[PDB]
Amino acid sequence: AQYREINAGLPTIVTFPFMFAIMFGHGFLMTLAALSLVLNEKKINKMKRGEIFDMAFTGRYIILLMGVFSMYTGFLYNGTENALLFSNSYKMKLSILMGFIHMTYSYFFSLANHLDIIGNFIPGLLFMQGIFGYLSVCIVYKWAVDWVKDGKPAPGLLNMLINMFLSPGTIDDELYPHQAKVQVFLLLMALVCIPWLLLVKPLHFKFDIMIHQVIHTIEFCLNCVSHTASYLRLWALSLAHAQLSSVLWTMTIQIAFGFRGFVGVFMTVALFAMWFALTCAVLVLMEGTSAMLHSLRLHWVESMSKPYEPFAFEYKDMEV
Amino acid sequence: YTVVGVFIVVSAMSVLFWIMAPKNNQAVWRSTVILTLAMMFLMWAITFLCQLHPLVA
Amino acid sequence: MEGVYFNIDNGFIEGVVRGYRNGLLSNNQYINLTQCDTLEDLKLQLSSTDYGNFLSSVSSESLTTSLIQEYASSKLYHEFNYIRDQSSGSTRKFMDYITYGYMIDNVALMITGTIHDRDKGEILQRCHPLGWFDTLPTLSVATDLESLYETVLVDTPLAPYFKNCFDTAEELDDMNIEIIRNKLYKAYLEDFYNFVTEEIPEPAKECMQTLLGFEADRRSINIALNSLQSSDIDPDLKSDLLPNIGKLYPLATFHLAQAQDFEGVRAALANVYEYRGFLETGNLEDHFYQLEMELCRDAFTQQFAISTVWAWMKSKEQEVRNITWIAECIAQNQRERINNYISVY
Amino acid sequence: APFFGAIGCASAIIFTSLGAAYGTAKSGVGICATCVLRPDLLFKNIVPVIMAGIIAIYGLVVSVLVCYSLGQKQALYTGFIQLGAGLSVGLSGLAAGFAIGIVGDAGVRGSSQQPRLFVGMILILIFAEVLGLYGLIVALLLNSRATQDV
Amino acid sequence: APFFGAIGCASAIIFTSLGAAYGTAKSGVGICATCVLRPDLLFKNIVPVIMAGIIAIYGLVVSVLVCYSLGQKQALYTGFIQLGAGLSVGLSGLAAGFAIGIVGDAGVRGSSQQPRLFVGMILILIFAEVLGLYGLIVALLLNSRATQDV
Amino acid sequence: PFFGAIGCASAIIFTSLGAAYGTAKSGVGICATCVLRPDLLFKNIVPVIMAGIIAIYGLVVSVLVCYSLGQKQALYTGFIQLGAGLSVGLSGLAAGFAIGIVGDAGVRGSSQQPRLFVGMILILIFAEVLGLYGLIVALLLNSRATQDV
Amino acid sequence: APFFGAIGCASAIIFTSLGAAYGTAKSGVGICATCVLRPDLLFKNIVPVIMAGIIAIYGLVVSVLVCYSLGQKQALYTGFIQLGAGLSVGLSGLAAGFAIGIVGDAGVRGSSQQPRLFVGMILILIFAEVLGLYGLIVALLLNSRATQDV
Amino acid sequence: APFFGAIGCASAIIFTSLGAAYGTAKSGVGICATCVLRPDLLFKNIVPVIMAGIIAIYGLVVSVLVCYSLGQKQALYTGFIQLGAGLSVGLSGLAAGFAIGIVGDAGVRGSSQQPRLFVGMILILIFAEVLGLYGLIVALLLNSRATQDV
Amino acid sequence: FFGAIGCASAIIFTSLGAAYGTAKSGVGICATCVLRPDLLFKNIVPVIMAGIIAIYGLVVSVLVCYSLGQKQALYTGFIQLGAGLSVGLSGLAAGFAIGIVGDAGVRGSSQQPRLFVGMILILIFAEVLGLYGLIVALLLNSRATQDV
Amino acid sequence: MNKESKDDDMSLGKFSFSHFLYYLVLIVVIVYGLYKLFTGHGSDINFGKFLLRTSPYMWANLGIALCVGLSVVGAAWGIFITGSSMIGAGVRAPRITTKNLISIIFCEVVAIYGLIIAIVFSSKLTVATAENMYSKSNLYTGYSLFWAGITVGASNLICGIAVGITGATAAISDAADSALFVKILVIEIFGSILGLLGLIVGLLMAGKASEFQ
Amino acid sequence: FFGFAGCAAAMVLSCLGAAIGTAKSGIGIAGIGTFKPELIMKSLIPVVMSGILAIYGLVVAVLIAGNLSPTEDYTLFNGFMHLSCGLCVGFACLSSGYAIGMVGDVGVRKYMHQPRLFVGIVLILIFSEVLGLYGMIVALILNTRGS
Repeated sequence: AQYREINAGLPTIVTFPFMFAIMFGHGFLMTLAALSLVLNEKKINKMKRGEIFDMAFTGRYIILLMGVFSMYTGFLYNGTENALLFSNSYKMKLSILMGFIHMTYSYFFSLANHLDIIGNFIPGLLFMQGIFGYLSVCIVYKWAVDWVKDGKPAPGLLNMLINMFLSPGTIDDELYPHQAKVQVFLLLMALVCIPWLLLVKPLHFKFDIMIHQVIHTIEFCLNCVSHTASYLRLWALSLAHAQLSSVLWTMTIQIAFGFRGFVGVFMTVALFAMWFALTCAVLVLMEGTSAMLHSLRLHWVESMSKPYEPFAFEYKDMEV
Repeated sequence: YTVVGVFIVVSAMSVLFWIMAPKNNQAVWRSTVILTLAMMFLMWAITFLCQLHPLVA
Repeated sequence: MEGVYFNIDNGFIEGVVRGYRNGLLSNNQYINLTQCDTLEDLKLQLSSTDYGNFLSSVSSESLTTSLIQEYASSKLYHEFNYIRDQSSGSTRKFMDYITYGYMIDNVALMITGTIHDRDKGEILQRCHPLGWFDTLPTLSVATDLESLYETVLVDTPLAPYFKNCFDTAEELDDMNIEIIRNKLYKAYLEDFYNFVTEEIPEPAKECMQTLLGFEADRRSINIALNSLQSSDIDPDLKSDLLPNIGKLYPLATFHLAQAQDFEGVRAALANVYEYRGFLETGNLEDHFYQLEMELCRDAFTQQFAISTVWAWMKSKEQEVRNITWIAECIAQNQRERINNYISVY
Repeated sequence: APFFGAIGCASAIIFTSLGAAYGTAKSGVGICATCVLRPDLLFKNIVPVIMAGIIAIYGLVVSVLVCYSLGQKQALYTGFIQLGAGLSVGLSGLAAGFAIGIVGDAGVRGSSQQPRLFVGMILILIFAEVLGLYGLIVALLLNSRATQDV
Repeated sequence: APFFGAIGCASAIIFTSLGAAYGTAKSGVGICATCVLRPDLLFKNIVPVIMAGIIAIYGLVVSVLVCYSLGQKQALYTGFIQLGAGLSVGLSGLAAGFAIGIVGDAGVRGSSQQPRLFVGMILILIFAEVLGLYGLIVALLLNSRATQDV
Repeated sequence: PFFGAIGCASAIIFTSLGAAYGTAKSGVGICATCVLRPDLLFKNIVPVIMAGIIAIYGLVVSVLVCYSLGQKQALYTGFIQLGAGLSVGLSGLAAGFAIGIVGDAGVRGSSQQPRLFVGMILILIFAEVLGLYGLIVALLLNSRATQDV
Repeated sequence: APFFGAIGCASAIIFTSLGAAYGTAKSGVGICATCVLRPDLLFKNIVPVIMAGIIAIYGLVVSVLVCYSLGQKQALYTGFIQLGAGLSVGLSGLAAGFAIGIVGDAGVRGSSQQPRLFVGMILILIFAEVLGLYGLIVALLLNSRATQDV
Repeated sequence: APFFGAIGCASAIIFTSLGAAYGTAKSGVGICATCVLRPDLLFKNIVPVIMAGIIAIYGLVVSVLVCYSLGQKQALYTGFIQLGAGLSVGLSGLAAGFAIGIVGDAGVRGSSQQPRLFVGMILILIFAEVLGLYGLIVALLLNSRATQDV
Repeated sequence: FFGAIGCASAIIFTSLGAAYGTAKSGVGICATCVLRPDLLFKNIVPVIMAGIIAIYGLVVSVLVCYSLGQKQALYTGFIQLGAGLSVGLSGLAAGFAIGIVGDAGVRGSSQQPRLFVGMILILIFAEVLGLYGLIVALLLNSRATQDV
Repeated sequence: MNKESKDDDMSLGKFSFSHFLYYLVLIVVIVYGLYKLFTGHGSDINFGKFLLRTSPYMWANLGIALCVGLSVVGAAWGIFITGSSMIGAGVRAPRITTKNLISIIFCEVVAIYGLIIAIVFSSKLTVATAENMYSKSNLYTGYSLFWAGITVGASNLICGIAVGITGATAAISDAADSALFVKILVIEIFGSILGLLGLIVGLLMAGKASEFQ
Repeated sequence: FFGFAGCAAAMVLSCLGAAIGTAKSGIGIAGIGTFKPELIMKSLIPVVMSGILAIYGLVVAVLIAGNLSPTEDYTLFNGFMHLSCGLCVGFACLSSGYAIGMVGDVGVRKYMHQPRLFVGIVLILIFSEVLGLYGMIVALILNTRGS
């Protein structure tokens, strides 16, 4: 772990705080508390208060960048949300297209390194690029389906779930009908990536490889589904935090303004103080629980890209 | 109607960190604006009127 | 975890066990009595605690060493034999199983001391189910295994000393007190793992499993440190089996037990307890006393648990040994050196 | 109709409240003081009670959402579709509460001696706390379609 | 109409959340016990909790896909399919989490003294997630035919 | 009726539970065997991969039994699949239960002596006949369940 | 008609596979422990694993014959002799495998010290397999009456 | 009627095979330990396994004789005496095998020291067959009256 | 009609609790009598105090058995189960409590004659639970004969 | 019906195994009966399409005797661990362990609590105390007395167990009669008021079930 | 008549949970030799806090019993909601009392051990009281939406 230029923490500085800030306007408190420790870092270094606040004070650029970026996505959720099954239908499909850009950027960054003299990266991101590309294309075309040739069951996972189980069908539902050969070309391109992965290793290695190619093929097959399956935590924690904040705010705003006089100031002051006190602990709980993108980006993102070099490289990037 | 028109309008009238960059931290400063702009483009916030009539059923 | 089961005998046995532990001396009384040096002040200061009844029953104008063992031996009979007579069921069976587990090595020390001209009246105070007037004189005076089998079979219920006497009858353990003490300690730990495995899921036991697991490694490290520089046999049973099979191994305890300067295994197993790799027996005994004292004070305040009965049983023997060493140190007109550091844990 | 399915709303907070009670009960147990005090572990050990109580906080919202969709009299179609969402949040809240209880007890006992283990001990319960929300999302999705029975 | 397949969608995330919680507790116990001796392997040993917790996403996605394919008429061609399809992924996720708990605890306890089997334990968990993925494939295949009932 | 889905999922559930118990029993002995010396960790990984192969028979039997399912559920299509899936599930669970103890005993005994990998690999590899016979009986039992009304 | 007679054919192979798995595990444990001290007795002690694993062919052949004797139509009284013969063959194979494992463990442990009890240990393990042959003969006699009804 | 008389035929061979397997395992467990002390008592110790295994023929003979009485047709009163005779012979065979296992192990351990104690252990196993002979006679008398028509 | 087991459940539970309390009082009296021959008369109070609870279940079983076989219907066999379970639970709990109370009173009275007044006071005061349960069974049995 | 003898046989069989559980090893409660009853209820309830439930008919009276029997059985079990504390202390001190018998008065009052409601909950009848479904309609009033008396009996048994559990630890509780034992007596009173509060709330929420005609 | 079983069984779990929580909290107040300074100084909050769980099931059972009547709409059958309404508050009150008993015993045991961790037992024990309010609020919301 002595990499200075590349490639340990190049895309983690943008993919880390952008994907981490999607789970968290509730982002104004994280930006204020993160920006408050800038000038008070020297005095707060000798205060001795907590163990996670010291590591958050050391990584001031990560909490400042992720806290500043968390206010943008956090202000949009808390698009609009007024009922159930309305805001989650767009926030659920938004994390797939948001994570697909970082997934393609990690494959492009991994393909850029090691520079036939290249290989072991042309077969990767071909089956998941076709299945996830058609699923993201069906989600992008699903939000334009007006007139009637549309629908929201869900879309996204419903079209990919119905697809790959019927060769004679075309799309179910809300997909591009031109006409049926999208699933045949996707299944042919995904099935053709099997021999090209292990076949491209000896050609790219030259100008015990069998077990490494089989373990890399099974690990790429498991990580291809696990990487796309792990994207639900951003929309899950975002919808849970937005519902948990809007429930208390909608359940305290109406009772705060009633009983005018001294009872409205005292009950509104105590209810607003307890509401903001629980909201700061809930935002600190979500910010503490937002390490899944750092762990999955540190292990799964670092496994296909190339270690703890990206964590120090992300904080050292904004410092220099 | 969609956010692809606004993201295409941002991408069309924007270089997206192209091509040169500064001397100190040219890689992070070069890819940081393209990563933040691409993160905003996927974060374009394409609201209702494609899946409207909420509060159902 | 705990507090979800209904136990009628466990409530009276836990209240009667906590009542004697609440009236006992604390670390402040041992620290205050350890600082003073006077035979007359020790009787007046010790009269306020629970030992003031037995010490006040027989006393003279001078500090004697015979009254100190008679005070703890008289208090141990009322503290241990009194609870077994008023209890019954699985609580009295487990309480008699713990006293039979301590009597497996305590009776083995009297059986090994019987060849050295030792009797019931020439043995120190030890934890047992009954006094040395019913089973201790016939078991200590009985040297044959046939009489010890009928004497151990006469007590209710069956104790684990019959298997140790059957294995020791054929000369399968050792010819000295070291191999018989190590095999008796490993058999006592296997019997404590058998009763702790049998009556385990009555409550939620958390401190008892960590205290028994740390006490097994502390007993194996104490047995290996006791035979250090003594030329012990690697192929002999001197390594007590613990629950850890990835940190402490029998080959590391057997190699560390021999005089070869191999105490690095205690340093590799360290960083989790009060022990560490060194060459001082007083620092290892003081760190082992503080390591064994950890998780023992939590059992004195928690109620409705089965681990508090064993933790109070070990705390009664540790407090009896610390009170006997504190009274024996001040009884000779001297200051404690190793007992002063282990006076509070 | 049969009128079966009203127990699904009340059955949600049962396993979540039992798992949060087992987590908050198992979090306070263990060694927290050794000689006279600890290294500021009292202010750090308060997070597992709220982290285990978060699933119980969501279970009251899920049970309130099922109780609002229960109604006084409904058809047999909405009653069979309404039941089932409570057991999914209850089982995940009980398993996540038990894992948060064992991780809080082991992280409290190991965190009592060394204070550096609180970063991983808080991340273990923080990563295990999503089991209640993962079942609560499926309970809210099934409860969202149980309205307007015919 | 009469139907009893509502509990099959909520039953899928129960076993994966319970096995993931037990694997997170068993991995957090050995990670907390190994983090006290050496703080270098604490960041490396934390990957098995997040890797073991990803097994609930298959049961949650299968429960969401089974809940999305729910119609308005209940018959014999829709009921009893989500119970077996979700029960297979729940049992496979519970078995994979149960093996991942002993594999993570044994890998953390064996890696505590001398860390040499971390890649073997991570390869054991990565090879143990395929049992849950194989049950998730059969749960998606049986869940794909849960619609169009008459 | 209409209850053959639990019997169809029981074949993959029993093989997944037996493979998980075999992988747990293999990793339990491999964790204690790896503490003695880090020179035989690659040899002890054969029991988890050998125990994990039993789930493919219940998965392929569950996919083949699910492919022959009719559109209308009745009493003739919800009784043979439960015993056919339960046979392969119990056979894979018993083969995984024996492969767990065999992989734990061979992994524990393989630490002191590396020459026992042939006998432990043969005795551990000789447990697939129960799952293969259970899948073969599940194929014959699944073949007689067609034409369900 | 129910047509649920496949449980009797599956119970014979389930009981024979469970008894053969338990006997193969119990014989492989003592065979591995005795093989760890010396590898010369591995070929002599390898007979109990094949002897315990050979009992599965009776339940597999009985399940194949019961599946072949089922037909395209079934009745209510058809699934009785297959259940009794399957339960008898399963219990006989489970008892034969359970005795074969305990005989193989004590045979390998006693044969590890002194290599002289292989004649009695081979005779006890070769003589304990008569229960699976008697239960397979009773399962064949009960299976002979199942090819005439329906 | 249902024609469920196969449980009485399989119940005798199940308990007889389980008791014979337990007695053969109990004799084989002590035979390997007693064979190490004296090589001359190796052939003498094989009599308890063959004596304990003789009780399995009663359930096989009663199940083989009761298996032919089923056929294809049945009634409501035919099928009750075979369960009592099968369970009666099975319980006596299982208890005689279970007592013959501990009696063979204690007879082998006591006979290992002195050879005069083998007559008592052989006498207890020879005297323990009276319950299996009485249960086999009652099962034969009950099985003889079961076949009256068809 | 199924109220026949209700009259036997009171004597069954009272006989079981009185049997266990008499067994524990006999074991405690036999163990305390070995240490001294003067506490034999004092140690006999728990067996005699525990054995007196059988008369309430016997009289209640005779009174409930007297109204069976002459006047019975579908609603007349319900009070006997509640009265028999009422006297049986109080007798079984009072016997088990009186056994351990008599053994602890005999063990405390074996050392000195101080705890014998407390054990005799608690054993003399423990009969109020059996008398209160017997009065409910007598009041429930006296109010019968309503439906033919 | 068939549930008449099954309810009394299950009620006697539960108290028989429950009383035999703490006794010597002669019999034990079947733990597999709960999973077999839940699997048998969920299996028959799942298939086929039909409503599975029970139907109470006429009796409705077992809660009246079961309330006083459960209160007397719960009150009679608390005095064992409470009275055994003083004998467990023995000659340790002449202090308040012999003068702390105020909890025994509350434990004796716990047996009257519930029994007074069971005595006042019936008059002018012994077969039925309200409207029953054997000669008329409106059997909910006579049906609710069983659940109200069972709830009040279980609450009185729990408060009577809690009173003895508080007194047995609240005998002397430090080492002697030098420290006051009123701290455990405050928790014994706080666990003793739950019987009166549960009896008042159960008696108020239960309603009237007397004067049937 | 089936609806009365939920109201009668409503406070049965809250009374058993509050009784075991008050008994488990009061059982740990024995030790350890100091009664003037710290026992009871702040340890009385769990015993008095655990007694409030039965009032929610008692008030919910009185409101559910007073709300239902034999002359109202009871021909559904829709009376199964009272069992989930009473059992929802009873299970939450029983779990809240069971957690309150272990939190009070752990706070009382850890209170006399260290003189600096006294605020942690009160702060950690104060959060356990909010568990039983969800079943009472859901029971009152379910009773308000019915007849």
